Amino acid sequence: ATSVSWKSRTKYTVMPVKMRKSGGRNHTGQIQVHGIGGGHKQRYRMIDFLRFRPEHESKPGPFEEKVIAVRYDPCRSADIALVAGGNRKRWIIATENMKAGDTVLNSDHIGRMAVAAREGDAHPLGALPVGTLINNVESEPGRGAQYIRAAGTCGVLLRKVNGTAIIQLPSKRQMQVLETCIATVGRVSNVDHNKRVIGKAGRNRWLGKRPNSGLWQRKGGWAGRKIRPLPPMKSYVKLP
Amino acid sequence: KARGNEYQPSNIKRKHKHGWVRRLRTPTGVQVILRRMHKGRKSLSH
Amino acid sequence: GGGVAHGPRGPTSYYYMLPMKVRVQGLKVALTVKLAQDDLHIVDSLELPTADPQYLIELARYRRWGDSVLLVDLEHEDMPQNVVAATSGLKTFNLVPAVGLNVHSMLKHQTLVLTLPTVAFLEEKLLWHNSRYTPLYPFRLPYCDFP
Amino acid sequence: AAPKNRRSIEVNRCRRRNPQKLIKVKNNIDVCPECGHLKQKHILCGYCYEKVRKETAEIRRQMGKQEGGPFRAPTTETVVLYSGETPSEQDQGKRIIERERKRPSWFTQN
RNA sequence: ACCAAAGCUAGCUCAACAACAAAUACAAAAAUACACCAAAAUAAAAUAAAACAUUCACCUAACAUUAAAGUAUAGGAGAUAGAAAUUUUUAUCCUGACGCUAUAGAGAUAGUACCGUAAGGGAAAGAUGAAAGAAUAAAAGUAAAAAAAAGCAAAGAUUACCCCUUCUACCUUUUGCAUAAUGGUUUAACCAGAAAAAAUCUAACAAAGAGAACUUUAGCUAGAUACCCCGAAACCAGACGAGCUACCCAUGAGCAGUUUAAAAGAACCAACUCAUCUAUGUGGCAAAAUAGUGAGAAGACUUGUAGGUAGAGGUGAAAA
RNA sequence: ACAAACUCCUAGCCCAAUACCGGACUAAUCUAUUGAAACAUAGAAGCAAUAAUGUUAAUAUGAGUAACAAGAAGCCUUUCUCCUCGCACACGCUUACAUCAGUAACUAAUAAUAUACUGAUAAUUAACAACCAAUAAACCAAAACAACACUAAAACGUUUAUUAAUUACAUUGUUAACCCAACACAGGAGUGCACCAAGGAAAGAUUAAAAGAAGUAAAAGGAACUCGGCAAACACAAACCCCGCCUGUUUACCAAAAACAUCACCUCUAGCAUUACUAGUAUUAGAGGCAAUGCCUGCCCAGUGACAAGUUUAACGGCCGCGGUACUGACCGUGCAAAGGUAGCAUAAUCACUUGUUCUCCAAAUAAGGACUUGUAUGAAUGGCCACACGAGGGUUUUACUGUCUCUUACUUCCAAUCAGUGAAAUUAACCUUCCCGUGAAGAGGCGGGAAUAAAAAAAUAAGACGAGAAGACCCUAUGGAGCUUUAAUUAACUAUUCCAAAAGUUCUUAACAUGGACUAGCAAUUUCGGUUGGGGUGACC
Ligand SMILES: [Mg+2]
Ligand SMILES: [Mg+2]
Ligand SMILES: [Mg+2]
Ligand SMILES: [Mg+2]
Ligand SMILES: [Mg+2]
Ligand SMILES: [Mg+2]
Ligand SMILES: [Mg+2]
Ligand SMILES: [Mg+2]
Ligand SMILES: [Mg+2]
Ligand SMILES: [Mg+2]
Ligand SMILES: [Mg+2]
Ligand SMILES: [Mg+2]
Ligand SMILES: [Mg+2]
Ligand SMILES: [Mg+2]
Ligand SMILES: [Mg+2]
Ligand SMILES: [Mg+2]
Ligand SMILES: [Mg+2]
Ligand SMILES: [Mg+2]
Ligand SMILES: [Mg+2]
Ligand SMILES: [Mg+2]
Ligand SMILES: [Mg+2]
Ligand SMILES: [Mg+2]
Ligand SMILES: [Mg+2]
Ligand SMILES: [Mg+2]
Ligand SMILES: [Mg+2]
Ligand SMILES: [Mg+2]
Ligand SMILES: [Mg+2]
Ligand SMILES: [Mg+2]
Ligand SMILES: [Mg+2]
Ligand SMILES: [Mg+2]
Ligand SMILES: [Mg+2]
Ligand SMILES: [Mg+2]
Ligand SMILES: [Mg+2]
Ligand SMILES: [Mg+2]
Ligand SMILES: [Mg+2]
Ligand SMILES: [Mg+2]
Ligand SMILES: [Mg+2]
Ligand SMILES: [Mg+2]
Ligand SMILES: [Mg+2]
Ligand SMILES: [Mg+2]
Ligand SMILES: [Mg+2]
Ligand SMILES: [Mg+2]
Ligand SMILES: [Mg+2]
Ligand SMILES: [Mg+2]
Ligand SMILES: [Mg+2]
Ligand SMILES: [Mg+2]
Ligand SMILES: [Mg+2]
Ligand SMILES: [Mg+2]
Ligand SMILES: [Mg+2]
Ligand SMILES: [Mg+2]
Ligand SMILES: [Mg+2]
Ligand SMILES: [Mg+2]
Ligand SMILES: [Mg+2]
Ligand SMILES: [Mg+2]
Ligand SMILES: [Mg+2]
Ligand SMILES: [Mg+2]
Ligand SMILES: [Mg+2]
Ligand SMILES: [Mg+2]
Ligand SMILES: [Mg+2]
Ligand SMILES: [Mg+2]
Ligand SMILES: [Mg+2]
Ligand SMILES: [Mg+2]
Ligand SMILES: [Mg+2]
Ligand SMILES: [Mg+2]
Ligand SMILES: [Mg+2]
Ligand SMILES: [Mg+2]
Ligand SMILES: [Mg+2]
Ligand SMILES: [Mg+2]
Ligand SMILES: [Mg+2]
Ligand SMILES: [Mg+2]
Ligand SMILES: [Mg+2]
Ligand SMILES: [Mg+2]
Ligand SMILES: [Mg+2]
Ligand SMILES: [Mg+2]
Ligand SMILES: [Mg+2]
Ligand SMILES: [Mg+2]
Ligand SMILES: [Mg+2]
Ligand SMILES: [Mg+2]
Ligand SMILES: [Mg+2]
Ligand SMILES: [Mg+2]
Ligand SMILES: [Mg+2]
Ligand SMILES: [Mg+2]
Ligand SMILES: [Mg+2]
Ligand SMILES: [Mg+2]
Ligand SMILES: [Mg+2]
Ligand SMILES: [Mg+2]
Ligand SMILES: [Mg+2]
Ligand SMILES: [Mg+2]
Ligand SMILES: [Mg+2]
Ligand SMILES: [Mg+2]
Ligand SMILES: [Mg+2]
Ligand SMILES: [Mg+2]
Ligand SMILES: [Mg+2]
Ligand SMILES: [Mg+2]
Ligand SMILES: [Zn+2]
Repeated sequence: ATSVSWKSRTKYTVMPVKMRKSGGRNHTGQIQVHGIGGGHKQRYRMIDFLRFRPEHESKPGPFEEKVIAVRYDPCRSADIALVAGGNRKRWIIATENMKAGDTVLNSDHIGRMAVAAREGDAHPLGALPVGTLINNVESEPGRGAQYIRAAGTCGVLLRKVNGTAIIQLPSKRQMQVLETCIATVGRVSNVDHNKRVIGKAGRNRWLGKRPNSGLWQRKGGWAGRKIRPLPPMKSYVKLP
Repeated sequence: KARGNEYQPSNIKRKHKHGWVRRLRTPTGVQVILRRMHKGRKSLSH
Repeated sequence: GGGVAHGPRGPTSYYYMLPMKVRVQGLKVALTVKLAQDDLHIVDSLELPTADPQYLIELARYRRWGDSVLLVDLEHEDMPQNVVAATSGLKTFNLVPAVGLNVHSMLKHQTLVLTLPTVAFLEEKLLWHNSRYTPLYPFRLPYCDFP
Repeated sequence: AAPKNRRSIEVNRCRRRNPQKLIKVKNNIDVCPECGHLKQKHILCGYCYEKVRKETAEIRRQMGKQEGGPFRAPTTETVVLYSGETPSEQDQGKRIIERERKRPSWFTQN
């Protein structure tokens, strides 16, 4: 008949908020995506993906923030860091070696001499050196981070043309982005997430994954090893 | 195992599925009431 | 409690129209039978001396008219008073305009009685069908001789 | 196994009117010299055994009253008395039950 | 002699004509607090075509009635479907009954008992008299009245019941049935042949006949003669179902002891959960049980309350 | 001589029959006139049941048969004799609860008497329980006796500020022996404390037949039983195989398995935002395959796919001849292929031959294990091969144990049979209901030829009544159905694709909607699957 979604919250709280999971069903209560449900019960913890976010609307300048703690999160594969400055606390995605009692710099400023950045550093794409390693890359400036959030992944800055940077995503497709987009410099935390062994079937039901069907199917024409010439560059710059 | 005990009485489920309000919320429910009045039943709705 | 397999169905009408000349010659034959069995009596006038029904019954007895009697008058408006009353008070006697003569009633009463202008009427209407053409349209419409 | 045919009433009259299924006539019935009711020769008289039984019940009630509780029962022999009677020396030293009814004719003094 | 049997009424058919007052959509019958309201998309198929694909009247609308006419046309040019132009129609009054009597006629004494979670299904019955402010002995089945070698149960007969003598139950179905083919315990009440083109028969009037339109080289007009009953699996539309079970989403609740550094899809073994194997049971105690015996027993564990997904679908550690 | 429906004779109303087709009469209704007590001419129809596993009602038979229940004695509620699902709440039921009274007959599957039948009258009393505020702001920090930790990351609110009618007594649930299973059902039922302090009776009375059910004991022997050591045991232990790796999950009601899942390993398809996936972002997420681990995974892009000619097998799928030569064939020739089956393993849970050969195993083995092994129809992610650990899986041996068995026996209890209550079921043309051998629609209680034979009960046994149950699930036939699959034949909607118009603008473009006509696919529709035949299929024919 009906349903109401769990995602109503208007305000940003760092205190973990109770979330209601729905295995596989859309709002009409039918299975849409198979094999989801019965996980261990989890709270959700809000992330601020816009890393350059002036706290008081009046003063425009750059941020200096401090790392209070680094915690596990059930919701995402990467590890999360609690970062505070002024009157504000936020959960941001932690870079690989970030430790408690740390200092982080956030600036939207682009200088011509660029900068050498630590991992907890967030700069505009065009202000970084040509060789650097990035994650939490934003698509259109002011939109927040979207790409390269997962556990232990990294992008790399390639070249710069006409005030527009080119980055390489983890799948190695190349992405064209305006210089003013902010990015974080480093690797995402917990790089060993890939080597973890799931011991029994139990761990699967703990992660909230149901067994597959018992229906047997011939592999179709779709199956085999296909070798594709790499998909062309994605361009988020629009023409005048 | 052994069957025929399928109906496990509950007063809340009874009123929620077959009760007067549930009928009146949907058009076809309304026609259930209507047909049942045309046949003149002592009890229209659970 | 089931439905009836064949049974009577719907309102049913029995309707069939005998050809005219058959109905006419039927009427003729009825008159003929009446006459040749002595059970027809031609009357003139029809004015009654009084409105008392006892007069009519005794008049049946003294003339030995048999048990039941039908009387036929030329018109419905032209019926004399005493007769209308006296006859309208009896079952076995019966009174009818000439427009309403028919075979079934002629056979239902042992004795038929005609007014003289009534004979002049019937004889004409019935005799008219030997000499007629087959109808062109309904006879109610205009014809040369026939009204 | 299911019966192959309905049986006729003839066959049934044969079977269930057999001299064996008929109730036999009991020939040992007599009358009891006292109350003149009927009794069978080898069995006690019903009507006599009744008045005996009633009196036993009542004497057991009164001797239930002479006893204080459920487990308490006399070590002496008992002797029952009726209106107007006084204990003999043979019967003294024994528990005595006193009763209103004058001693019934069929119950002797001994 | 029991059990039974009989009434004539309740009412129906078909057709003309034209007790408030309060309480209620909270989980209806609960006076009273912040909202929301409200919504719409061709009918399909069964079936005809001896199959089945184009096609298949009636099923929505009003238009009636007599004709034009089953004609023009439309059709796997098959099955079948089917107009119009143009023509006809006198008033009301005048209501009843070759309609049913309690297995009929309404399903009805009732949409009630009862059966269904629910949409939905859906019964049975009454009988004296003016007065109860008077108390026929006829169906089957039995009783009065067990049964005496032998044989489709009778028949020919006899002084005589048997005893003699002569005879393959009845329907249906088949080439052929005593068949050991089907059907039926028995009684009562219900329970199955409808059409008028051509024809024949009987009459009317006749080169014409019909109470309008038509047909006519003895024809026309009228009457009378005619063609069953009960059964699938299906298919299509719209409702109602997730109180069982499948899987989820909320919110609760259990798991003693013993062993081990251990809550480790580890041991042992209760509660609790399953259902291995055998015997009982088979119109059962039970529309799946009982007795023994078994597997698991801090987990992909069992379990309570409450939501959700609905048949062209759902759900599925696939057993269609 | 005796023998017919034939033919005489004496009289007549004067010569058989299924499907179909002609005729004459009439039963019972109603309507026209008569008729008067049953009517006779017409006209009309719901117009005539010995048969549908017909419908309803009622009666039998099976049958007084199957089956049902109340521990003893007394002074009448008091002792005894035995067994243990007990008291609350939640849900759910609705007066079934309480007192007095009545029970002939209704309920109890019988009685007695009454928590369950009938009448009258009463009754559960709120402090427990239900009902019972909003909006701002601070607060990263698990429950686990919680010190502190573990991974799977954990249900639950205080306090500050702003307003909140302010006022005895609101309203509602309160019984029970109870609910869901047609029943006053040996069954299904959540939670808290209990093992009795609380609850309850396994036998209506006998008798001690058979056959059945449950239990106990057994001389000598100890699997000789049998498909199998199934069941049962004064036993409870060892070993070897095949298949799955493992705990788990499934055909509620004939299959818990070798089937499914699964850790792990690999293929594909995706570069991104408000309701799924996901408040995620390629170490991620969806379609799948195959099943841990170890050693491995051979050669094949010609077909069909699928992709965006070419590329792909951890896609669908394939992986050879013919003869010559040292009994054999390393070699040789020639042919065809897209490649020519390799590493292994092997008579196998692997077409047949087939009880292959041989060794071990037993007194003897078509079983089991080990080898040889062209398996001409094994074989490597539709996975090939070894191995722990685990199976209520299948097989084999041994120990031990025993009534499985040689080869049965004794005794108890439920049934049982007799007495007393109450009282069903399928079934049934009618039966006055024998045996033999013939016959016969081809297997007779009924026919033919012989036999045998007072009449009825109760108890047994199952050879027959083609016994009783289900209009045979096999087979075939309907121009009957349905489910499933594709290269069957006709093809939409939809979801995507690509294109042309349209629409806006440019002087050739498409941001998101979005219509017309195409195309290419997926998912998907509608309908059929000819006939003869010494049954059908295959073969053959029309
Ligand atoms: Mg997740
Ligand atoms: Mg998988
Ligand atoms: Mg699979
Ligand atoms: Mg039911
Ligand atoms: Mg009727
Ligand atoms: Mg057809
Ligand atoms: Mg037909
Ligand atoms: Mg067909
Ligand atoms: Mg149609
Ligand atoms: Mg009726
Ligand atoms: Mg109900
Ligand atoms: Mg009789
Ligand atoms: Mg005889
Ligand atoms: Mg014969
Ligand atoms: Mg028959
Ligand atoms: Mg035959
Ligand atoms: Mg036979
Ligand atoms: Mg048969
Ligand atoms: Mg047959
Ligand atoms: Mg029969
Ligand atoms: Mg005709
Ligand atoms: Mg003629
Ligand atoms: Mg069709
Ligand atoms: Mg069809
Ligand atoms: Mg629900
Ligand atoms: Mg549910
Ligand atoms: Mg434990
Ligand atoms: Mg365990
Ligand atoms: Mg046992
Ligand atoms: Mg165990
Ligand atoms: Mg175990
Ligand atoms: Mg499951
Ligand atoms: Mg399968
Ligand atoms: Mg199958
Ligand atoms: Mg002779
Ligand atoms: Mg003949
Ligand atoms: Mg009839
Ligand atoms: Mg009859
Ligand atoms: Mg039968
Ligand atoms: Mg019959
Ligand atoms: Mg009987
Ligand atoms: Mg018997
Ligand atoms: Mg018995
Ligand atoms: Mg007892
Ligand atoms: Mg309650
Ligand atoms: Mg009783
Ligand atoms: Mg309540
Ligand atoms: Mg309650
Ligand atoms: Mg209570
Ligand atoms: Mg039941
Ligand atoms: Mg007994
Ligand atoms: Mg015995
Ligand atoms: Mg025994
Ligand atoms: Mg023993
Ligand atoms: Mg022994
Ligand atoms: Mg042996
Ligand atoms: Mg043997
Ligand atoms: Mg053996
Ligand atoms: Mg065993
Ligand atoms: Mg083997
Ligand atoms: Mg297994
Ligand atoms: Mg386990
Ligand atoms: Mg199961
Ligand atoms: Mg099963
Ligand atoms: Mg089973
Ligand atoms: Mg498997
Ligand atoms: Mg990949
Ligand atoms: Mg493997
Ligand atoms: Mg390979
Ligand atoms: Mg080889
Ligand atoms: Mg083989
Ligand atoms: Mg092969
Ligand atoms: Mg393959
Ligand atoms: Mg294979
Ligand atoms: Mg292991
Ligand atoms: Mg297992
Ligand atoms: Mg095993
Ligand atoms: Mg008895
Ligand atoms: Mg006999
Ligand atoms: Mg023969
Ligand atoms: Mg024979
Ligand atoms: Mg017996
Ligand atoms: Mg037998
Ligand atoms: Mg017979
Ligand atoms: Mg047999
Ligand atoms: Mg059949
Ligand atoms: Mg067929
Ligand atoms: Mg067909
Ligand atoms: Mg069609
Ligand atoms: Mg064929
Ligand atoms: Mg054929
Ligand atoms: Mg053949
Ligand atoms: Mg043959
Ligand atoms: Mg062929
Ligand atoms: Zn006496």
